[PDB]
Amino acid sequence: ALLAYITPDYEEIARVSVCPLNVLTGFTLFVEDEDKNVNAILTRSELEGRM
Amino acid sequence: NKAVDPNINWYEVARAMAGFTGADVMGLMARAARMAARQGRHAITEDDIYA
Amino acid sequence: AAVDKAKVLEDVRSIISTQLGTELEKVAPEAKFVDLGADSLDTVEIMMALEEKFEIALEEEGAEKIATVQDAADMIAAQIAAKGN
Amino acid sequence: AWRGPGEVGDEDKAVGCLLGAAVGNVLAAPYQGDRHFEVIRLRRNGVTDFWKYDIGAQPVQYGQYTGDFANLLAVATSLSASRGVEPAHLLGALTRAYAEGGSSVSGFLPARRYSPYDRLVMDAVLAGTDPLKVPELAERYLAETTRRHASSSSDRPDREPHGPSDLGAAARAAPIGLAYRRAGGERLLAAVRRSLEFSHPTPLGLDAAHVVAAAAAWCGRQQPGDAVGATPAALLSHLLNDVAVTAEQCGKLRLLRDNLFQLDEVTDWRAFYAGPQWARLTALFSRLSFHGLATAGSEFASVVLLALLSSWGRPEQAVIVAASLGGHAPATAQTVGALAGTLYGQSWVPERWWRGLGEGVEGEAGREAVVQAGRALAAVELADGL
Amino acid sequence: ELLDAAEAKAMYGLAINWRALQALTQALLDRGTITGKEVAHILESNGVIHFPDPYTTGFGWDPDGSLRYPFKPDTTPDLSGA
Amino acid sequence: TAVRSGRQQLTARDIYAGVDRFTQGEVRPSLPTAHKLPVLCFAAKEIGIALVAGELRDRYGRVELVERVSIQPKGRAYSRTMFQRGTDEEYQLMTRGRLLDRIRLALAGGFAVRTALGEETNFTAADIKRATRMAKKYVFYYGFSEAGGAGITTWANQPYSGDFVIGQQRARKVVSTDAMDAFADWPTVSEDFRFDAPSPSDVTWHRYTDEVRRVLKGCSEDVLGILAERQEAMWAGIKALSDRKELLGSELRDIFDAHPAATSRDRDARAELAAAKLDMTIFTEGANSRWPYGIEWLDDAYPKPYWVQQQEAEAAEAQ
Repeated sequence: ALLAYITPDYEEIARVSVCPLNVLTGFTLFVEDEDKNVNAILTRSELEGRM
Repeated sequence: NKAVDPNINWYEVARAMAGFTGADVMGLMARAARMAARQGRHAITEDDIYA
Repeated sequence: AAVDKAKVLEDVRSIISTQLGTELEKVAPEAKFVDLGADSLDTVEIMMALEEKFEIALEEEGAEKIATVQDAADMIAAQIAAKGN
Repeated sequence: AWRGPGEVGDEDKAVGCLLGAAVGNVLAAPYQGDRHFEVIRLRRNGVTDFWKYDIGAQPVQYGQYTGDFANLLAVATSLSASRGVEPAHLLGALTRAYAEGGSSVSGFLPARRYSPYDRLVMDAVLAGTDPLKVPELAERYLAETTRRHASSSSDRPDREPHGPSDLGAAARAAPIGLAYRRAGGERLLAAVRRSLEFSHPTPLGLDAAHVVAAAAAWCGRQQPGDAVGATPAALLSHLLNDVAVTAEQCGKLRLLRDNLFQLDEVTDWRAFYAGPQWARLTALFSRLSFHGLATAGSEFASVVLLALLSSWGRPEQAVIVAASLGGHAPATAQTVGALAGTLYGQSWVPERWWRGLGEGVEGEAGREAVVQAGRALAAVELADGL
Repeated sequence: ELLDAAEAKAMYGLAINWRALQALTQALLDRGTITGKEVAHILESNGVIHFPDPYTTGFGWDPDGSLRYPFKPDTTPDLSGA
Repeated sequence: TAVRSGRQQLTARDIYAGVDRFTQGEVRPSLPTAHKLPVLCFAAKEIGIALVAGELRDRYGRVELVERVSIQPKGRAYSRTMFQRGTDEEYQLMTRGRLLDRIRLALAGGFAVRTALGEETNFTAADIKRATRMAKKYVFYYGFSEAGGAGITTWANQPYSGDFVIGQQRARKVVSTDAMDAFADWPTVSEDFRFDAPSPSDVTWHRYTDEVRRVLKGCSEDVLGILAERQEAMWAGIKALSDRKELLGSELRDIFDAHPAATSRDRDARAELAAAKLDMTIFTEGANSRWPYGIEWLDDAYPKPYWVQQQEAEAAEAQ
């Protein structure tokens, strides 16, 4: 969550949950901007930020 | 029609639901009522929808 | 049982303030009930209101040792966690 | 580092103050809302010439400025007419520079790009709402936007905090500062508070415009000569000691003071954008602004002062840096050019920017009208309040 | 080398935002779930440092083993008795 | 469409809309005006393809003229570039220059998006997927390359017939670059007379894929040089595309003629032509074309073939 917050032009955080459904991992709900890069566009900045 | 909390920003929630059809929305509100029951409420909140 | 202690503390502060007369600001976590000037019987009435609001049984042994708002919220949150079992 | 003309007349200072805002707003017009890393890759040779192929929502034509410089020009003309700040005539000139054409669909579809809060304020004062009840119609969304921020932390412009703490208060306060330059500081503060009485009544917007106007005043007073008056540290110390009262404004200005390296003279902008100096500048700009968007008044004024003082002695480099910083690029470059014009007269504006201003859609008559507004700003007298 | 650059940038961000990371960890432990506004409020109240760029260019790991872009560059066994 | 337009059947735009309504069925909603990313990408790719098509129509003349560029999503796609299909008998035979021009036209869209944004995108993925297949057909099957010194490799993947497809998805009509692809190719159809050759070893596969990389690098550098020298025309075309959505190849030719190249860029603008070359590695370029081929581990894995020893003894150390 912290490194998704401090990365510019990233998908923004809606929620962050620790062990949802008693599942031994967390879950961050990321919301995309469909009007920004439709369903077809990926840039190197977005890919490296995702990495 | 059903019972939901009135202080819900349905736009922000619909922004989080990027890429959905309408029956998907319907079923998501149904399971949001299920999460409201899990948390112990009769009304649906945006927290319940995100859950 | 993963009790939201922030929510519990906020509602505990609201109950304390509501009973006494102060605003939500004056009811701070570290504040002692003695500072707020709730008498002995008034502190007991506040514990009763907390029981009524949270619909739980307060841990009797240890109610003589509820000093801070943080202590009241911590005992309450422990009871909310222990209720589900 | 002192330009050249060590003594600049008041006529040249005020015409430069108008023209620097003009060239900054025209140069940085297509980069509104873009980030700095996107801008330095779109314009790999640097933002040194006016762009002709804006493809955005409202494509700005070649040589055309936006609504921010329209408001600055309206403020300058109304102040020159009234010999001070009178909110009624100020809003009359603002609306006269606003209702210049469009499509009444009735949001009126303004000819130039406008801030959302600026458009809302002008529509409210054109819709019969009195220009003193700010929260009556200015809390449309805004407070509801804060209530909607409860489950999202976006850097999207739709979630930027546009309101009474916007940057439009400080974007147009440079003419007020240059007019109230020799009339003292307290009267300048009163003039600024009179100027923002209808749009930005918050202490944050007041402090932002106060910092900007005071800097403009100071710049007008000192001359580009010896470093006794030509010192960014002295400007920051004066602003902190006399103008900065609020906590966030104070902290941003000290964060500027601590840092603020001086940028070297830059020739190859492609090599500069991949350099440690630009890396440090972007790091400081990201410390002073959230994700490259300085929507808040304190962040905007700190960014403007960073772009002006980090390239001290090279106003063209300052304007280009403020244009390439992205975010609120046209308003930031307009304020940086206005401060650089209150410092140096009409001699540092390159002939490429002169010809681009003249050959655009807002050219010839528009450029000489900007020059005449500068002449009236130099020639207006106030006698410490009139 | 791309994975190494991404890992170096991730460790750099988590290292420069150590206090905000610890506060967010404690908040997640206390609350279980958390929203975007509370995340933003915690990180901004704990003095977070943002990335100027979303690119991992210049980040990496040195051959000796040290990090890259950490402000350093810029753009016999015992044989006793028994 | 002419009736709904409120006029008679003038101009070619209504005819093109009528063709598009049944070749690329339906009309999707347009690209959003919020954010400058998708309007820039799905204009830059088609502007660059049309620009490279015009530039290859110059000098060589093999590339057909551009009919129109759409960038209004009409079914299963967001943007298009239509090519004025030349007469038949020009498609009944694939030439080396024609295949090189087709590889360049494939790479053009992705490299134009990269030149516009100053950034690599995923728009190069489809172009790379098409251009690699075309380059493999260039090097192996048709034998247009210089692999081995005359271009004849020891292995080639001859295409098979469509009669083995079975499923045969009924797209129908339109007929895209299939008209240039299957017309010159002669498939197998008879399994009794299918020649596939022994699969080449890893070393000769390294050499042949290096030849494929050389072809791709040359075409990519030519495309990047064209798009670097015609940045002003590309940007003017992008602005016209964003302003008018659909646009014809005629008006694109007027725009590109109105914004010509700036003769010699000399400096600063010359730095766009410079460093537009790729840094991709050609392994067998110079001295690495005898036996190690720039591989430091080959001598630790392969025990020095007999013809390699003949090359190093009869030719080398005996001149």
